[PDB]
Amino acid sequence: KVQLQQSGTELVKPGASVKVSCKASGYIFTEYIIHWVKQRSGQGLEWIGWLYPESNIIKYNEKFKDKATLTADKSSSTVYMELSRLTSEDSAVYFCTRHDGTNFDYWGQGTTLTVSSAKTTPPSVYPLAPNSMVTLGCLVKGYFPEPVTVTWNSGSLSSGVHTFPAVLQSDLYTLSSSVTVPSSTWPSETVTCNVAHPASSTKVDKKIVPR
Amino acid sequence: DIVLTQSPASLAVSLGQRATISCRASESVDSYGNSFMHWYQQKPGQPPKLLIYRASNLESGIPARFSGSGSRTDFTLTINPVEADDVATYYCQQSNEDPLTFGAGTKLELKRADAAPTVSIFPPSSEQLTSGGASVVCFLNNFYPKDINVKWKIDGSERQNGVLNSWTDQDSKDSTYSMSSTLTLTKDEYERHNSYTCEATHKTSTSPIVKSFNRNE
Amino acid sequence: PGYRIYDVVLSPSHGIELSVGEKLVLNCTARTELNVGIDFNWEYPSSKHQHKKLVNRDLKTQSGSEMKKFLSTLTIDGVTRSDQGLYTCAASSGLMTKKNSTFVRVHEKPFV
Ligand SMILES: *[C@@H]1O[C@H](CO)[C@@H](O[C@@H]2O[C@H](CO)[C@@H](O)[C@H](O)[C@H]2NC(C)=O)[C@H](O)[C@H]1NC(C)=O
Ligand SMILES: *[C@@H]1O[C@H](CO)[C@@H](O)[C@H](O)[C@H]1NC(C)=O
Ligand SMILES: [Ca+2]
Ligand SMILES: [Ca+2]
Ligand SMILES: [Ca+2]
Ligand SMILES: [Ca+2]
Ligand SMILES: [Ca+2]
Ligand SMILES: [Ca+2]
Repeated sequence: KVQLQQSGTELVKPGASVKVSCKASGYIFTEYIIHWVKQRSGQGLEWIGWLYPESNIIKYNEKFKDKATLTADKSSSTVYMELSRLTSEDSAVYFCTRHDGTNFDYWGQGTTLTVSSAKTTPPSVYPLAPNSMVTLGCLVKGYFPEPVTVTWNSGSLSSGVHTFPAVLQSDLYTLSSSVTVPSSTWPSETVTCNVAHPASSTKVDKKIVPR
Repeated sequence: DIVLTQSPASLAVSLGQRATISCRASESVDSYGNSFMHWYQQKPGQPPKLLIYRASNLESGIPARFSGSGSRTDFTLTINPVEADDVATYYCQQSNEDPLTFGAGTKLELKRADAAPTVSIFPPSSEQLTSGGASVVCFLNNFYPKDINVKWKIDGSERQNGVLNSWTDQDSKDSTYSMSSTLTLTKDEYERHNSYTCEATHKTSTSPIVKSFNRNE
Repeated sequence: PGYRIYDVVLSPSHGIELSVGEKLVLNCTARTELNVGIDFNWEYPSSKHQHKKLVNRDLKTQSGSEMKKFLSTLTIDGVTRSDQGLYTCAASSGLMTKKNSTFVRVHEKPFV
């Protein structure tokens, strides 16, 4: 099977550079042109350039001529993309993809680049207290980087949950999660949000208590 | 340098009906008797997936529900009938000329019956206030269609600054949307006011859905 | 009777010279008598490609006087060095096969 395997998520400071890799396997590496494609926040595609490994011919989108540098290592079947002088405008998913002479036929899984000045910061977690149904909440504020995991009652409470996408505000992320439950069950039974933040190795529990 | 204009940006289709997506190119994408126009599908977390190459050739494994046509500068992807697995973003792409270029994308969502938001409002926790911040949270849950307006009022006065909104994509199970709205103030400011109001304007009602609290209870 | 293949002709027929990333589009025309059916079969140098994606899927025919033409096209969008070589188009009627060839060169420079 043909596979393209991309390097993992990168968190890089503004002004610095990053070098992202695409490892090819399952085919003769030198024979196929490899292209790079940029996507910001799951919508829109922008072509960056291609590299032909056999003789290392490279072609750039003029928009990326000063920003991207493409190289290859034949011995390890890897194509590299370097991105320099980074700013938040460069934060995106970067895909590598193989072209076969007809179309892009295999794609890497994407590499997330996040350009940020922030250091690892655990979230502050706040309980959100106020029909036959009552909505409760959990505010998860001021963390870096993504992601966090939010469960209710150690995952025992799954239905009627809406966990919202994070918004970046002043270098740090904030999200909320709502649960809607029968009013007969709260506050007479305990409702707790559990918030995990892998980067900081933290996990906190917050019990929703009546004001 | 070829610009692809794809429309509509978003499309809400009912299960079993037809969807038509258009791509207009700023100049011909034809040469040598071929049209170098391609169609892709992309779902969240995944790379794009080829549906149609050179305007009208169906990729192996793609159902014949998917159909492409056009030439020169005007192209159409038809999907007929729409299965629920078609919920995705669709892209046109030209390879007639460098740089390779894509259309902006068309997001395909499903139609359902209109549904008013369920709105809930929350005061700052005593723990947040203890640090020195004050966030006020409003949830606007399970609504259709997508278009909604959220307004904050503090003591009867519209507030615009310090507001952050977060929107969900369409829920795959019930075809509704959801949204949060958070207003962040200082503790000093929060303590200066009594009445707090989140207000939702939606297609379903002529009157806004208003949720409110008094800081003094 | 009307079962003869008159000729099989490639266009361009010679002197095709490409750079890496450029398009190759080759026309193959079989001129025949009125009653003939034609199946086309291409040979090409590169083992990168399925025949299905390179060769046209639509029917390309023409009738006029007491003759028919059958057109087959081979397209590679973005050639590489392994696409340099001999391209052969064979046209078969069941009774007979006629073929024609051309050499395609791929230079190692990016396409303009
Ligand atoms: C291969 O054959 C076709 C003709 O069948 C040529 O492609 C186009 O032909 C249509 C009409 O059939 C015209 O409208 C286009 O303008 C032609 N394309 C152009 C501008 O090249 C094709 O050119 C042929 N290739 C060669 C070199 O003979
Ligand atoms: C092959 O093409 C050449 C040049 O077009 C032509 O003279 C010749 O008749 C063709 N041969 C066949 C077998 O049709
Ligand atoms: Ca410059
Ligand atoms: Ca292929
Ligand atoms: Ca141009
Ligand atoms: Ca005869
Ligand atoms: Ca020469
Ligand atoms: Ca090109």
